[PDB]
Amino acid sequence: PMSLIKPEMKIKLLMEGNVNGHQFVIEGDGKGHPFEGKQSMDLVVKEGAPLPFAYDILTTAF
Amino acid sequence: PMSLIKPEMKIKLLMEGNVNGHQFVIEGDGKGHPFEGKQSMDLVVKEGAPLPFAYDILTTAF
Amino acid sequence: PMSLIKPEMKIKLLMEGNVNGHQFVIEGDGKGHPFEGKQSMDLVVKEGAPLPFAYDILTTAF
Amino acid sequence: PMSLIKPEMKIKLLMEGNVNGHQFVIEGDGKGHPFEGKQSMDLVVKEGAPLPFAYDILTTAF
Amino acid sequence: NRVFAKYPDHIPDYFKQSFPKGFSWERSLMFEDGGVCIATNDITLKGDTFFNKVRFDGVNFPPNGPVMQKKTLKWEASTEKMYLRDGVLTGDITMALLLKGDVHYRCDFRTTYKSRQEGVKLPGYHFVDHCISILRHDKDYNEVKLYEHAVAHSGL
Amino acid sequence: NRVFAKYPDHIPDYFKQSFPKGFSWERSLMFEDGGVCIATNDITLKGDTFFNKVRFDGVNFPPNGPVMQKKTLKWEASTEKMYLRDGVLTGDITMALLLKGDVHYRCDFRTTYKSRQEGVKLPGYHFVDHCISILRHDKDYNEVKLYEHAVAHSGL
Amino acid sequence: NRVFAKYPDHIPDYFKQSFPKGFSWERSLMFEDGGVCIATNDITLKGDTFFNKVRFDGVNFPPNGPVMQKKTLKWEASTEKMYLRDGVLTGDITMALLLKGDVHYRCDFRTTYKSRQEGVKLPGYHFVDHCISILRHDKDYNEVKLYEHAVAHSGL
Amino acid sequence: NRVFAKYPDHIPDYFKQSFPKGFSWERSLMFEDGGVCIATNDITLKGDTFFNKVRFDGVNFPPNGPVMQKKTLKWEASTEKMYLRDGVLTGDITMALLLKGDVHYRCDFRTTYKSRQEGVKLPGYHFVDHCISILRHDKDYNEVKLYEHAVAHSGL
Ligand code: NI
Ligand code: NI
Ligand code: NI
Ligand code: NI
Ligand code: NI
Ligand code: NI
Ligand code: NI
Ligand code: NI
Repeated sequence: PMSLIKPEMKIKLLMEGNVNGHQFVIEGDGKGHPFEGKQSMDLVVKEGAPLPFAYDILTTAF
Repeated sequence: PMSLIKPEMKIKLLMEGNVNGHQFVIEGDGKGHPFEGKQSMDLVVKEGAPLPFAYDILTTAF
Repeated sequence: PMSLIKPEMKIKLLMEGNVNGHQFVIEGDGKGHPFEGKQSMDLVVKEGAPLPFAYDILTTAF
Repeated sequence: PMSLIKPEMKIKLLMEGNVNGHQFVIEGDGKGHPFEGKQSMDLVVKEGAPLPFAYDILTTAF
Repeated sequence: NRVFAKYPDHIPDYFKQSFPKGFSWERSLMFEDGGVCIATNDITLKGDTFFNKVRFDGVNFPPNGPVMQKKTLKWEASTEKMYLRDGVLTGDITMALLLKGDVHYRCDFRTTYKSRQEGVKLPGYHFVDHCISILRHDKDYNEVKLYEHAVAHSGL
Repeated sequence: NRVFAKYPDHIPDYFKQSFPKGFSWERSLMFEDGGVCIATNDITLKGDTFFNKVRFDGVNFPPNGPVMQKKTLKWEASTEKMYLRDGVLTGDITMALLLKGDVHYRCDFRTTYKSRQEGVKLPGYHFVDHCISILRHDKDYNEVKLYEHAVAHSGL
Repeated sequence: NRVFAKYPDHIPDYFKQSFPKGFSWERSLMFEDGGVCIATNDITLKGDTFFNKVRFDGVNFPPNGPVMQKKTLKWEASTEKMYLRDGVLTGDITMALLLKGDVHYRCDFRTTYKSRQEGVKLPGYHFVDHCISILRHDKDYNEVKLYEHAVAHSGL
Repeated sequence: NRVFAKYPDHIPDYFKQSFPKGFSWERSLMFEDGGVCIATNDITLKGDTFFNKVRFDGVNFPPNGPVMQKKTLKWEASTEKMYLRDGVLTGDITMALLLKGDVHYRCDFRTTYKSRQEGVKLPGYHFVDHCISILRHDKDYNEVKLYEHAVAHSGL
């Protein structure tokens, strides 16, 4: 394939999870520069707030 | 606690899963003898049939 | 093979080891009942005494 | 410590080993450039030749 | 559901003590070829019936491996080692699936059990022998008859 | 989403080639104290927006461990090793969380990537450096600003 | 020395068959905190005496860990799972050391056994229960009285 | 011998600081098919020559596996993650051997480094890129020319 991905892209995300029995839902809205290898996102806990565990374990999954 | 569990008990089960991307739902109806350490169950695939992976990986989860 | 191992047998042992940099030598003299699945042994540290680590990690190796 | 290690250094090595029951001894004579992060060595099997396993498993140990 | 395990009088039965409130468990299944599964079950009781809300997720199974190619025959019997880890009852098991061709495929199990019943007496280090078997099934396993036998003991 | 990784011309970019159909990934996170997580993401494209359907499950974390006690500070930067396992692009990583008290907590990652686009050119063994960071967050992390920088390379 | 294990008639006894030529074994001990040990033993027979040439190497034990700080009390009893791996008799075990403070320290064992005797009949998948104990010892363990009881079985 | 690694000024060089007294290291090599190796090296210095006393032990390699069947081609380049574990400098690595048939064989490395020199300044979490290669060898590898290039960095 000859990629048509643009230098600027947007990102929409929905995460449903459960850690040690704690259910939660997190929504994400972000954007990034595919060819620069950089991206950023605003994450909001919609269900299960406040999370009773380290948020860091979730970050690479967004 | 002083257990009131009886020598004969019934079992109802609902499993929702996903293996290597394959989603499925399995319903179970069984019974057992708690004090003899024995149980049996009738399992039926309600969604995702036929399963594309070894059923054995699921059995200890019922 | 048709085993000629007797109900009573003797045991001689020599262990040379190094744990976390600590060198040691242990000699063992014991006996056992092969068909009963039981054995016992007298172990003596010949070099490296006193051991600076838990003796337990070595026991299944005798 | 304020390192007095030179840009050019020599290396002498003696490896005694046993893999899956096969005993061997390898001697090494090399040199390297510590500040360049580069080194090379001539290795010779002195005992246990020819090795019955992949030489590669040993290389990072020299 | 470890409630279905024969416990001798000298070993506290964490599971039969866990009612009427019930208990839940979480399990990781780590297969030798990279496959990883997570299973959870929330067990409740209504009348004389145990209800099970189970979730099963598996990833990283090689496409041509025994799992995705359906080459397993059965789980061999096993012995679960029960003990407390940071105050939580845990069961570790050396599991193995017998495959066609007369070879084995290993999987390591770790199950954590959490009771919702107050005042439960915790057991010490012990064992639970298991034997799970598919008694019968139709061609594609759409219908399966499962059975398990388990007995707790103190080893020796 | 590995689409956001700077790939040099000499290394086939499995991810940017995976469109418009998209791709999905599965990941196992094995923590040194027994915690095990499974994460999956199905990535699709609509217009200029990537959509992500993510599922995250974690079990067996010690109740007094750094994860359940929220004692982590950040993931250290990392280098993912990319290669094919039984024909599937796989990324293995030696990950580590920095904890309060200036100590580290290790986690091993294995991610499998599966494209839905036909004719994708597969890459050979290579690496992808990563650095993920929480730029800012509110007290309970109900609101988090996340950022990642990734660069693929051939090592040396 | 698995020769010292009670084997029932229905399970081939790989060890008692391995004489007069003898057998050897190799073992990896993987402790949960990073400690790794390798032990080997070449067992021979002369008269009615078994001779053991043992080598034991251990590395990566944390300096303040239970091993280097001598905080272990005993190994709990265990059940070894015996099976063939690429034609070699192998025993995998979920081992645990009881520590001071009433907590456990896990170690995974894998032992491979290799007979030098020709025509040995190989057993199928089975189990060997074990219980090893230090009956007594002097202050620094320079002198130790060791004992083991082992019984092979078919589970269930 | 990590002395042979290019360290930038902003990262304390544990190894070049370890002289004239020297340092030693211990390493566990855990292969994905069960093979386990332990390697140790005591490094000393006399004049301008580093002396290495190395021990290497390997067990549990499947007889028909890539190691015992000599099917390896080379180690791929790698990136070692350096950090302190209970006060000891440790390096964890996701290693991989390229095999004949264009497939990979994984091995996990954990090396602990211990200096004998007093007052050594410890580095923080960092990385060391590596590339080891057999430049040439005779038929049976009785004679081998080895080479390594290593560079420390802060990732990102
Ligand atoms: Ni093209
Ligand atoms: Ni009571
Ligand atoms: Ni015969
Ligand atoms: Ni100074
Ligand atoms: Ni059948
Ligand atoms: Ni903060
Ligand atoms: Ni005592
Ligand atoms: Ni060559």
